[PDB]
Amino acid sequence: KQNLQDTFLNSVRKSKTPLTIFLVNGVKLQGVVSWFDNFCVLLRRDGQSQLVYKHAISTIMPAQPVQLYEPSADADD
Amino acid sequence: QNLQDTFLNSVRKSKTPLTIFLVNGVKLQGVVSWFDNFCVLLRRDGQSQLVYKHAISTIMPAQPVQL
Amino acid sequence: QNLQDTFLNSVRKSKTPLTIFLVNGVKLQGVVSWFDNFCVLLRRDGQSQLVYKHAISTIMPAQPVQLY
Amino acid sequence: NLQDTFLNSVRKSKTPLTIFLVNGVKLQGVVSWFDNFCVLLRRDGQSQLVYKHAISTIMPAQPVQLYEP
Amino acid sequence: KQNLQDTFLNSVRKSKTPLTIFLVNGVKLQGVVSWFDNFCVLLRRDGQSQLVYKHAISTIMPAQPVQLYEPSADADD
Amino acid sequence: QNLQDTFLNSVRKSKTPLTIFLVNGVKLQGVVSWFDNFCVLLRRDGQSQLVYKHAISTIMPAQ
Repeated sequence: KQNLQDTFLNSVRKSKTPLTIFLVNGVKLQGVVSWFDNFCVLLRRDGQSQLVYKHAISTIMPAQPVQLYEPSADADD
Repeated sequence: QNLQDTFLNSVRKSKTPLTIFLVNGVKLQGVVSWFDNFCVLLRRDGQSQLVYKHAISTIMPAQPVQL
Repeated sequence: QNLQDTFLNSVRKSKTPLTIFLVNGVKLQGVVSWFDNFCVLLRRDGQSQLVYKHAISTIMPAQPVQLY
Repeated sequence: NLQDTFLNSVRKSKTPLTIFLVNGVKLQGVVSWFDNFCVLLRRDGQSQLVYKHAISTIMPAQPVQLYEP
Repeated sequence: KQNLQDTFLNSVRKSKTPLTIFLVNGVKLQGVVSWFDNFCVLLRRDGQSQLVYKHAISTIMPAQPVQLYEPSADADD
Repeated sequence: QNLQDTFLNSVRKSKTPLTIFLVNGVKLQGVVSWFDNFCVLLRRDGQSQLVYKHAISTIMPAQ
């Protein structure tokens, strides 16, 4: 159904998992994903939410393991 | 409507002061006065410059908004 | 016209002296004489220079431009 | 294609990889999932979404076997 | 007819104008454009030809003034 | 056909050694054994490496 990005982003948003965003320029932002579309992610931190462009993000690391139902390495996609 | 349009229209309609963080580590301050698919018009101290969305990494409003 | 087209066509038709700030911090000065989907022709006096917009951070006019 | 064959191969084989990013930092782990824009790198109990647009190279620790046209 | 990029590249190719291609990472390439497509430019320097990707190009500087037939500032393009 | 396809197929068919310059300054050497729309497969000394075109600045062949 959903791809890898939508599954990952919807999962960490529905579970409100604390995250760490590693921007390509080395800046690190923390918070939770409250909303995302095709080009950006809305990061909520305390009461302040900031828009982060996907094109500026390198990695998104959850603070705790998150259930993504990743495909098994025994069969194809 | 999506998140980016809602966010940008909100911070525009509300004259919200914000901080544009660029991918090169440069910070910009001002108010978004106009935006399209690829850029935004940031006004500060009466001077408005064209900022390209691929140069923007984050947009942080000084006062939060909602939707 | 959209924001980008209105801004670029106005500083072009008006020959507004500009300062293009690149993503690598390099500053370019001149006047836009032509632009398309990806590039911008920056000419300062007798010299031409094709500037790719993906390398542009911000464009700041030397004088405030009335865009309407 | 090449990218899909390579990524599927190192995924199904769970090959230990080293992902070099454009900003120079090095990532170690196994690719468990990938789409058109991102790659899911698993190391220990950690899962890290990595965007393809920020990757420079992907090199496997052990040699990979691919069938080319 | 042609847009700015196609006019610029075809002109410096047809006239074999010596160029200085500035990359985003600060390094400067010199030579003559012998061929180009939507994403790449083949720069020739002596008898060496190297593929230059447009996504790494910041500016392109011709060594001499080049005729481009730019639009007049008095009318709309 | 297109320049990039012609250039890449040429150095692949002839197995010409080349130097891949990345946008972060790193230099890679090897032979292109396979490529698609977004990546190339650079092989050197039996080790194959998936290189993303969007990270490449220039490709200079040795010959």
